[PDB]
Amino acid sequence: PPKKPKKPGDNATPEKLAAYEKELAAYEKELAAY
Repeated sequence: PPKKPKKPGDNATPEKLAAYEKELAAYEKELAAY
């Protein structure tokens, strides 16, 4: 099963938000594939 990325709170900078978006998209892609 694909990894679920930890939803970032206030302690997050735009780069980690973008990273989260990539990992979240990846999560959706891999979950779709599964």
